[PDB]
Amino acid sequence: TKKFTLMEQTLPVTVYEMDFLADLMDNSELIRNVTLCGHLHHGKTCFVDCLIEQTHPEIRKRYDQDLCYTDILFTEQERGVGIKSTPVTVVLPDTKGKSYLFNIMDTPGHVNFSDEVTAGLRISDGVVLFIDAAEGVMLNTERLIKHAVQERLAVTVCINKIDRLILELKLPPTDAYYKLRHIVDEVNGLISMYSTDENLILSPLLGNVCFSSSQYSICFTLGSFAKIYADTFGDINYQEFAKRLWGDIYFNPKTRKFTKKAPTSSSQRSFVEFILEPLYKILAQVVGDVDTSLPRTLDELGIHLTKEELKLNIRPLLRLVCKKFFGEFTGFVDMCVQHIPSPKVGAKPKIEHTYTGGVDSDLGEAMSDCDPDGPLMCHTTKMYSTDDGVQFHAFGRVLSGTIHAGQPVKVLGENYTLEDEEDSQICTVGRLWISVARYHIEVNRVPAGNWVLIEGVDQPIVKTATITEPRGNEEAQIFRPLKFNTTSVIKIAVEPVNPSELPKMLDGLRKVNKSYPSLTTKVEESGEHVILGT
Amino acid sequence: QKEDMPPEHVRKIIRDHGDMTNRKFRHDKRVYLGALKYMPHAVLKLLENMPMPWEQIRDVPVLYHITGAISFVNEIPWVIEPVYISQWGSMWIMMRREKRDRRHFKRMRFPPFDDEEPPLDYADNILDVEPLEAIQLELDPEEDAPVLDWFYDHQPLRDSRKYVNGSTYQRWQFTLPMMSTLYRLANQLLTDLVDDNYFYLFDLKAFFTSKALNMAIPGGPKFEPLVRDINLQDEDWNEFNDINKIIIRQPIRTEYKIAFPYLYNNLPHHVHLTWYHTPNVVFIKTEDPDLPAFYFDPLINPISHRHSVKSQEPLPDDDEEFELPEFVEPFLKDTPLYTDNTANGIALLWAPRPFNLRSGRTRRALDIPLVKNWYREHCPAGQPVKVRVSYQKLLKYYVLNALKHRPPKAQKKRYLFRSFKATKFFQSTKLDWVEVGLQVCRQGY
Amino acid sequence: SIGVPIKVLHEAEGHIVTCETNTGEVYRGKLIEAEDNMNCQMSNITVTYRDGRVAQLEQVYIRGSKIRFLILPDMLKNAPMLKS
Amino acid sequence: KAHPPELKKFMDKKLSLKLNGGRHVQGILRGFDPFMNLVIDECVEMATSGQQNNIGMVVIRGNSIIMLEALERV
Amino acid sequence: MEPYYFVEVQAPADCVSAVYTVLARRRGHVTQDAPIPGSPLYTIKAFIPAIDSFGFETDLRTHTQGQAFSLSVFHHWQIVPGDPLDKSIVIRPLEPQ
Amino acid sequence: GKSSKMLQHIDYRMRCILQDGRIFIGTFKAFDKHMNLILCDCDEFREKRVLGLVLLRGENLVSMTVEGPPP
RNA sequence: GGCCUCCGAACG
RNA sequence: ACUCUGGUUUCUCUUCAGAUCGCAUAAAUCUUUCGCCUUUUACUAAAGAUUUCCGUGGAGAGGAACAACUCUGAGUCUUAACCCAAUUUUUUGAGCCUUGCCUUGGCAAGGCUA
Repeated sequence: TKKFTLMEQTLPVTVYEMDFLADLMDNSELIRNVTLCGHLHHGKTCFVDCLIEQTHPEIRKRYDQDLCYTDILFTEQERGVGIKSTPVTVVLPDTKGKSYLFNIMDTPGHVNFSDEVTAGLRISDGVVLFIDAAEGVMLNTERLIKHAVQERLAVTVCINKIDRLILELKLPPTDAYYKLRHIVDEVNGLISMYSTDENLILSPLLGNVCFSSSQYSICFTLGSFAKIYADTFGDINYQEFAKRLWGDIYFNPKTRKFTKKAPTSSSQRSFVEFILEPLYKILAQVVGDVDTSLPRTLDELGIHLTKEELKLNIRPLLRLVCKKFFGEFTGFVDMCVQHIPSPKVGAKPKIEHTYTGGVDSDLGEAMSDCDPDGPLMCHTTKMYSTDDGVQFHAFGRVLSGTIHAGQPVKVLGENYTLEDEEDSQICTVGRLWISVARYHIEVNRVPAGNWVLIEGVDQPIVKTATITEPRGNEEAQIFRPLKFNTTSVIKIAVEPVNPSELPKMLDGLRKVNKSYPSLTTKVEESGEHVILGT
Repeated sequence: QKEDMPPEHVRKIIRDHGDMTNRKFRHDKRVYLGALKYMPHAVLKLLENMPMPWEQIRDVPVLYHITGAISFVNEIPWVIEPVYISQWGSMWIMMRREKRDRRHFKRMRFPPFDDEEPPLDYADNILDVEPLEAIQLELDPEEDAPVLDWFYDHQPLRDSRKYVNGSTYQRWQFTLPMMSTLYRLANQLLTDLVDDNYFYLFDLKAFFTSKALNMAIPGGPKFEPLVRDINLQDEDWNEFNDINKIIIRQPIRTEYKIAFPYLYNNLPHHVHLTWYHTPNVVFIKTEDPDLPAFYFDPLINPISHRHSVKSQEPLPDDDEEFELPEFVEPFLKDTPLYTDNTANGIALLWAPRPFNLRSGRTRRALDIPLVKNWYREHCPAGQPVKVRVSYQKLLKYYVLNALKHRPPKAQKKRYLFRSFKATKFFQSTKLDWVEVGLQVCRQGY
Repeated sequence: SIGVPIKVLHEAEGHIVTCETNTGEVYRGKLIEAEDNMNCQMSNITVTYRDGRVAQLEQVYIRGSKIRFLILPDMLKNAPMLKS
Repeated sequence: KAHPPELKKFMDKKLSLKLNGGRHVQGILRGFDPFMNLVIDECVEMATSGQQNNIGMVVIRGNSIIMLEALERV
Repeated sequence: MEPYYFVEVQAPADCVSAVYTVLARRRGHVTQDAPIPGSPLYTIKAFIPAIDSFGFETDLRTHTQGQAFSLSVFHHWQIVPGDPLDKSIVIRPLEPQ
Repeated sequence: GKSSKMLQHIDYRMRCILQDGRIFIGTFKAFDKHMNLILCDCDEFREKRVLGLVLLRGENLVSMTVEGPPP
């Protein structure tokens, strides 16, 4: 046996109903999806480990091992990234009080793996970036910013390991606000420096960036800090608070008097005092001040722990303290829905720049497909291996229609066209699969507007192939494939040692090429099989 | 319940009448045949009794046979903490200071046998007077004083707030200054820096990868041909796979094929490899105990704003009227800079496994209180040939024990050595390494 | 600081809901926004008067104190708010 | 608390204001307070007989408003 | 025509000079070198030929003693030193040119 | 003091009486200080109609009584 | 640019 | 702010631990490959499956030692200075008339108010 990884066969989560969450994501428009990458190997999975850790009741303790589910890719993910990106979805509440359905797919940091991460990013209508506070923006952030700018997809700046980079380097608050302000100046400078409109408006007050730390797993933002500080005292200030939260201002003795210009002797900036002051002091309350100041700061912050829990160790008490203070997810969903567009509003330009034929009967078929239902048109994403290596499930985007179990669908190929489709063939959907953390939910019929996995399409599915209704629906089926934004360089020709292994090498090359659409398997004129990758 | 008998009565009486033989031990003959018939009692007892040079003390309770045949000493290793590892390593630092001094060395050696007639009863004089030797560590700037009181002990903390609070060993606990002075005295001995990629691509999964691919490294252990027998090749297969005229750039770097299992296609069977890069983090080194909390590393911010951009809504009315500070605007009043060794604790945030563990649980001081192997991993050229190959031999034993793994299967029961006291067998008592060890020597004779 | 039914009212934002004021007019449609005082801003409303006549109105916003009750979809009855 | 209702989407928009007792007025919203008092420009009262009269800019108390309705797309 | 792989590298000054010596050993003509701020972390992007870029990361991290974390990608193209079809080009199979 | 008076009646079937004479019956899952009623599978009496999940405001409520055990 | 298998005791 | 609930270390016995590593973890047996070899024990160094030592972990039960130290979930957990309510409840405005239905009682609808 010894299957590589188990993506299914897990228990349910806490405060999550399959009825309410499934029909809620497949019914209203509050559902959305995105993928957060940014810099390569900047602790992207750690975010999904924090969200899934706050969702499911059983989560791996950070002290024992990584919070991610065990037996995932084995040394592939254990060494770094590995998975060319896998989809996941969960229901995350928001700071406004209303929950939401968010599908987040972690992305690898490797070059070609980032190209496949963009190929998978062509499905969702939005993307977030993971930028470590230490290294700032990496090459994967620049290339991902160029590919995301060319894709016209909304991106959300997300800072990772903020308290880890500032705590390990012992950065002062002035160099923390100035350094982070320089990183945001480079993010907005590259976004506005890319092309088209400057309306992105990347900034902490605009809610485009979220300051988080993977060491203590503390996710915060402007509205999150204003909601926590206002929740403690002065809850009447919410919008006017976060708007005046940082900016350039000082806190003047008049009670609140915020100085826009001049030092006014108060502080170098308002975000340093009112933001970095309770932040860095919370991290400083541990370590040397951990045992000493625990009753004073813990009693002042209202947090409490058991005698054995508080005496556990430095880092477990730090992640547990951040869980007892900033552990509530606020800026992620609040800053998400405020950034990520709705399904229709983000779908219309996406369907305009995605499918070939637009306008009537095609974009109109997709426009009418958005809210109520589609006329059975499935524009996928990709296909990954199942729990067994025999078959492979197709994890893809559904543009229109409610996929029914066993219902036929017309799936075209790459070179196939709407006028004449040679590769178009009907197929039945065995079972629907929704990927949530380490498990998956099988459904018979999944309505339109959700990216899910299905079975029954293996051989006719090659790379990215959209499915259409068996009725012969016209007007631009088989949506255009995603561009990897890279050129094939490395060519590795593999030949079987035994001559009888030729069919195993051909079939293994077909299934391997379908498992990694980024690579290109081309048979040489001399008869050898050569591979091409970035 | 088993109670401790008088040591001089059972010890002196048993061992006194035991070796006399004649008609007193005539019935004890077979009992002595059982004593000599049991090897592991004296081996595990003597090896289990290790007062160590780091302290000066006596040994522990032991069960001496009611017939005077032999005894056994059951003592758990009871490894204390990295402060204890810093007590042994501190004895190594002070031992190095004594090595630099004393221009005229000592003799030592001298196995005082001279054939054999030391049937020494002088243990009574060992009870009379005491050497009061070893120890000799006075170093502390009013810091390690609690660890100085815990420097030499069989049970470092008898009873306290943070402690094991057991008979011998239990879950460890300590305070912040114990970690401070622990990293101080431990920092005086051999200490490891941050891991990052320096600790990788060398041993553990890397060594298992080198042994799997059966290829040498820039120095290190060596294993075997493994699955490969002698030679397997073909004239048509070599001409198809390779080429007489091909591209030549680099001379096939072995390190490139090591970390890349796709680069070397020869015998990719049962290989644990492909650990990609590292986190590539940066740990700020310590400095003199001065202020401020920021070490002022090179930064040079890009001219701060320099006419870049600003926020929105710069209206003073909505600003001063946007908040009502009815409570304290900051979290709490404090000085989170130098307060309570915030620099020493901040440096303690990144610490090795023994130091970063804070309060410990248990460890074996008779098995692995040695960090020297990892310190010897990837040794520079500062050592001679024989020392380099010897380091490759130490890494060869560590790589053998590492690659051996373990089948942690089930076991029957423990305590069976101590469970032999259920019926009448022996009687324990508090004894010393000279008294109990000398009794084991008489049990050998 | 916010009641559980009010939090459910926040969770129900974005679904087709039915509202009846203190004067008896029935308003059914999607709920755009909901406040702590039960101010409801809605879209695509089909009005039912006390006489039975109906009409179509694009945008309405109702005072919180003037609402007799609200009708929410059954999708919210399972969780998160179920507690013993 | 003291959260003012958000009319910022209805600002400078023609409104249809239903009042208790069969009273109906229409006009443009010039602002609001936390007490739901409305400043309505060009307010026209709808009589029960169907006749219209322009009463000008007026203040409308939030107590008596059953529902406020917008006649434009916001 | 072949692409030119650019590799951004993170390392101290000594490992940056050693990285320049490695690129010189591979005859790579780099991109730029800068003392990356926010922490004294030297970051140097490198323009390099794709043919000589094999094993650049392995030998880079190996020569840096567990440092100099870098990443490469295809950038632009190289026009090659000269035109093919030369009668005197053939010298020896093992000897590089 | 105990405050369980409203906490006892959770999940029970409750017959509600309004100020205008209407009668609401539904599974009572929640309340608040404002007397906001949460009625699952609620019905209206005056004539019976199917309501479903209904959130009733506390200003129009008069009295309540236990209809029966939870379904 | 480095890699250093070695390693004996009885009986007979 | 009242009351019922009522705790810590050590020593044994019985189960479970193909475990996220029982952190720096030893030895033996057999099927073979190999090393040198004049036969054996020992022995050179790799694979596999069969195991033991030093340990060690979880649960339950039985003991002593300061135990009278304190925790515990809940139980109706009965308080006066001063200024205030125009969207949720103790400073907040309802009634009358007429018609139809119901055995009446009563219910539904419309109108009237100032």
